[PDB]
Amino acid sequence: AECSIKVMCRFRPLNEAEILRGDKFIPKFKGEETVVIGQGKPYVFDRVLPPNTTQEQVYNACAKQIVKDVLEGYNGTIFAYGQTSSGKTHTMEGKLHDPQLMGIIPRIAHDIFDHIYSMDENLEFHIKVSYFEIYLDKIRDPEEVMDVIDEGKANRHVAVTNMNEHSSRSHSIFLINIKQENVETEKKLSGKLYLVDLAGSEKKSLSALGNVISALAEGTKTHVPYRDSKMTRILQDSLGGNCRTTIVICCSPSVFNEAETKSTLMFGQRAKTIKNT
Amino acid sequence: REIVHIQAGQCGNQIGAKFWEVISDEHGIDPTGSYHGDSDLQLERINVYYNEAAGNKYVPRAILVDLEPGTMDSVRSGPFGQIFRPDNFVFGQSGAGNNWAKGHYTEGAELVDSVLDVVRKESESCDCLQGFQLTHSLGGGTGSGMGTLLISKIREEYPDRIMNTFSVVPSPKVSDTVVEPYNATLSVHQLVENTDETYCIDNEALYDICFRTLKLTTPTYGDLNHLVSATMSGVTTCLRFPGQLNADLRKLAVNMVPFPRLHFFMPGFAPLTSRGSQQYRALTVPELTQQMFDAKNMMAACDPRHGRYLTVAAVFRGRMSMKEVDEQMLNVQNKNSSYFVEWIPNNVKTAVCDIPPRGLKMSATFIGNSTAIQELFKRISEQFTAMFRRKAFLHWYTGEGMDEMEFTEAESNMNDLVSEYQQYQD
Amino acid sequence: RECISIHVGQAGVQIGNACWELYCLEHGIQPDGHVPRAVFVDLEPTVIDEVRTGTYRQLFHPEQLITGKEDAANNYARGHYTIGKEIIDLVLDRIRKLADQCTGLQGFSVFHSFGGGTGSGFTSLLMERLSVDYGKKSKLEFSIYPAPQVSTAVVEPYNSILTTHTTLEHSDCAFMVDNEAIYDICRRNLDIERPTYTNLNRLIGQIVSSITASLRFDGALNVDLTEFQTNLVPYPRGHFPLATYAPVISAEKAYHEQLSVAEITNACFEPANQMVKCDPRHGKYMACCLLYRGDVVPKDVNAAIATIKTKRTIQFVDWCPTGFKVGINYEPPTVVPGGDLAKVQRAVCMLSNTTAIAEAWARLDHKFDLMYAKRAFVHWYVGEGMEEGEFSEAREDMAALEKDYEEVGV
Ligand SMILES: Nc1nc2c(ncn2[C@@H]2O[C@H](COP(=O)(O)CP(=O)(O)OP(=O)(O)O)[C@@H](O)[C@H]2O)c(=O)[nH]1
Ligand SMILES: Nc1nc2c(ncn2[C@@H]2O[C@H](COP(=O)(O)OP(=O)(O)OP(=O)(O)O)[C@@H](O)[C@H]2O)c(=O)[nH]1
Ligand SMILES: [Mg+2]
Ligand SMILES: [Mg+2]
Repeated sequence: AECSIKVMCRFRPLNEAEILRGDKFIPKFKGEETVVIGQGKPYVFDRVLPPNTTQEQVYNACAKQIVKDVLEGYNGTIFAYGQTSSGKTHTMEGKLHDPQLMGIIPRIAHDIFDHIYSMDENLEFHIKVSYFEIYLDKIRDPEEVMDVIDEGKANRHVAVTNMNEHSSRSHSIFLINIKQENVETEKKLSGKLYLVDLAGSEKKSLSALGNVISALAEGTKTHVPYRDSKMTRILQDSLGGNCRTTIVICCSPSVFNEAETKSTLMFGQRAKTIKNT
Repeated sequence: REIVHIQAGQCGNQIGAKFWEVISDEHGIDPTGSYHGDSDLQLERINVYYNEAAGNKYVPRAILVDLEPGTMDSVRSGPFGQIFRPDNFVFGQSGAGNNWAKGHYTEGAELVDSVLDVVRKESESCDCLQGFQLTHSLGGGTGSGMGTLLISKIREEYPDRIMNTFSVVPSPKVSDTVVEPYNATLSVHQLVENTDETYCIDNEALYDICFRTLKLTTPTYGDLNHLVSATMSGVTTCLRFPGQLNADLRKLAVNMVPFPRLHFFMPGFAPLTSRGSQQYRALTVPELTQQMFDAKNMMAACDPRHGRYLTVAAVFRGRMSMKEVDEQMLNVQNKNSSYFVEWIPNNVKTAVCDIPPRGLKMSATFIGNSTAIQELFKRISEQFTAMFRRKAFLHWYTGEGMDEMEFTEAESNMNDLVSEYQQYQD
Repeated sequence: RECISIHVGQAGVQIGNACWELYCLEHGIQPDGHVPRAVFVDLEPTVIDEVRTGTYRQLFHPEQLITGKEDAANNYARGHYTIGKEIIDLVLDRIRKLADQCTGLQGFSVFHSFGGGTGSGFTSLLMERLSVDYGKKSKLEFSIYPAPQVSTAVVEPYNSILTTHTTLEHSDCAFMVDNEAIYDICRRNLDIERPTYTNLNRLIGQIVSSITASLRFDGALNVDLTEFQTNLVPYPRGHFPLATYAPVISAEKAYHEQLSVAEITNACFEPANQMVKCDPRHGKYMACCLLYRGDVVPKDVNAAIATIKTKRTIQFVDWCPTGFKVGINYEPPTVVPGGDLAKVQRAVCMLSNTTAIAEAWARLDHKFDLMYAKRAFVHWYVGEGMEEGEFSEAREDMAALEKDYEEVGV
């Protein structure tokens, strides 16, 4: 079909300190797709979600259609890229009180099944999940799904970057493998649904992080067991070289971070086209 | 400064005898004697390989791991064999079966603790430890197994000190063993994930380089070994000497490994002329680079001319002009821009010691990282599958407490290792 | 009045032993006479030991000879931070103990070799700790910058983009001599395909002697260290001038030695004699600090320079008029009793920000990139003492040295 990688942009609200230290909401939204940072270049995305858009809202905007294609027999990825404490875990799984990539994980679980339940007796559905964490370091392995997500979250590393709640230390990846088979006709269908929550994008753990990004920039081994097989790898279909992919770059409105935010707004912008190989 | 060699298996062991045969003379250490050193410089840095106890007895700080007594009992019953403190001998009188699960899981695993014991007695010798030198062959029951274990343990005990590995990867044309790819694929696996500098020397690549680059008609093993040991001396020990521009393991690694795989090199010695006649002395320098950089003369099996280079390290050791050295390297980098990967104005880490190989005027060890070594692990990896598919001599492994998933593991791993290396050839 | 000098790094020490030799040689003070007025720093004992074993053995106080038996490491970080740190205090102590004993001094001297471990790193913080302890003086550092194509260390640039950025704000005026563009000097202006690193050192070891040594030494037109940075940097970027020497004639081959000023000064702007690539056309754009030494008549200069100011093909300076700081010393230059340096009775160690390097700088910068191209030889410094920072951030450094030497002219 030759479809491009969609990219939505979610800005979180000014946190304690920023709104304490004063700080001002630096971004300016125009139309439902462009954001501007001062007198600079107006970045246009498939969608831009200001702090205010609700999590349910953030869903319909990103994840919703992905869930529809994975069931039509397509593969779908969704990953939140961003500078720690910009909103990734908040949008990918998190609590309720902000914009899009809202509760991507839980919201997807319901949608997926609500769709299956409504289909005829034949065509049995076979969904099996995989919940895995942190590729840079040592990789560590509807209700039924939520019980697992709960189990998985528990085990995941906890990180912190800016007046946020539990701050990641790994690239947690949650895979949903939806299989389908029409019992009558016998014609099957399947599709993998990667829901990745990327680690901080910010610039000895920082030399380690620059070494990891550099190595991944030039491509990494193709192993399947050990070291090779990790970060910048899981949310791979969430950035480039991919399927029906959708990336949600998270950004801090505070000027205190103006820079990184500009670095992020650039990733999404570039990824937009995603000239996969 | 300090260093702790590891003689895994018979081969790795047999070679130990040659690596130490040499090195010692390159440090004036007689059997049990002390430092007879023709000079005074072959002593200020010895520590790297010995320990102070008596005052005339500087004992090599290596480990001798093997599940076949007879072997170490041939190395310990011959020439320099009586210099290693017995504590060094971590034997495994078990059946050193030619399986990649005997000298690593069943027989060697026992003798290990009695080795680590010493590898610690030597490490905690004195001053500051740098790393350990490891000699062995990836084509035998202990060695690729027991020696590959010795490191997996070493690298857990001091993930700080370095680990150079001198492996005698299974020569192509003819294999001096049968399961070879089994014992090999299994050891390379362990290597790509513990040691951080490996110098792979082929056996038949040696014969050639030893029967045509040394009109030598009867190249006994002792020889091959001897030639190899000649290179591993230029590498380590050497750089632990002064120099206008000296480097050290770290320098060779931080300047040779662009991507974490670990990557394997291919060592090449400089003056490699037949005895009498040839003693042409054409060693001004262009003659050494002439040498080192030709196809033949690469202890590896593959030929550089068959694939770019990522890094190169001419570790010279003999008084020369930082100009005629730094210069030559260049033309070399331009006459062959073709194969030398995108960074021309570079890819040639020049190193320069001062004192040369005892009896020679000028030499230069070559450590090449030519993505070319892809075409070797390929080889190995092939041989595996072609025989794994039928589980050929697999019962000798499993029957020794192994796993059908263990072999799978290694191949893949080492097989992926081939993949990656190509990621740069392009 | 008087100065001190701090020879840092094996090289800065070899050059030191040299510049220090020429000295007594033209002051009638044999092996054992008075007392020097400098210090020697290195994290590799064996080299300072050469000053403790070889010639000029007892002309020093084992107190002005600092060593760190430990490890040198051809990496700035390890030298500046980690290791080099431990010694600094002690180092300083002498340049505070030797700085006291005197009578109203004028400045420090740093003899260092840009692309080394003990030379780049260490000094970085030595000059660093000086700019604060004696901001009220001259800090003329005599450097031997990276040979344009004939570098040695694999990392060199990492170590030199880092010694420039850290020293820049402390004083620059760091002469910078690169054999690569100079070494050719040893093959084009001295003839020898046998140049040991011990030579390129004798050379910078010369150009540097012209900076501190003799300058901090009385003369007909003294030039303090401060003087440099003032008359030499148009802008805060720790601007990097280039070092050049004039009578680089061979003490064996040719012999026209008696080459009156009018000649030795013209021999500075020809690009094939500037210890930094070599190809900036005639001379080509700058502030230049023409330090002369030996028998020189101020008119000879205030004429030889006039002739130049009107060669145009040497296209100079911008907004400010006149960029020629004429520094005249008395005592002629010296030469290793028997190295390969001619031994004239007058020389010109001219060092500017533009000139041929100028090009030299760029031709040496480009080099760097090629290798760094993806961190390059970074793994050689990290394990020694350095990050992707120091490299990339010392590259950006010189970048504004390519713009600087461009703006102040053209
Ligand atoms: N260049 C050399 N290769 C050798 C030598 N001895 C053996 N080998 C090679 O090494 C492999 C066989 O190995 P070994 O003698 O080292 C086996 P090892 O004694 O480590 O273990 P065991 O299975 O317990 O006997 C094979 O490729 C032989 O062909 C040697 O002296 N020199
Ligand atoms: N003109 C000239 N240049 C030289 C000579 N020796 C070395 N060089 C230059 O200096 C560079 C070599 O520097 P190294 O000796 O590797 O490094 P260093 O400056 O000593 O500093 P370290 O890295 O701390 O050793 C080469 O690029 C040469 O261009 C010489 O005898 N004459
Ligand atoms: Mg054996
Ligand atoms: Mg040096």
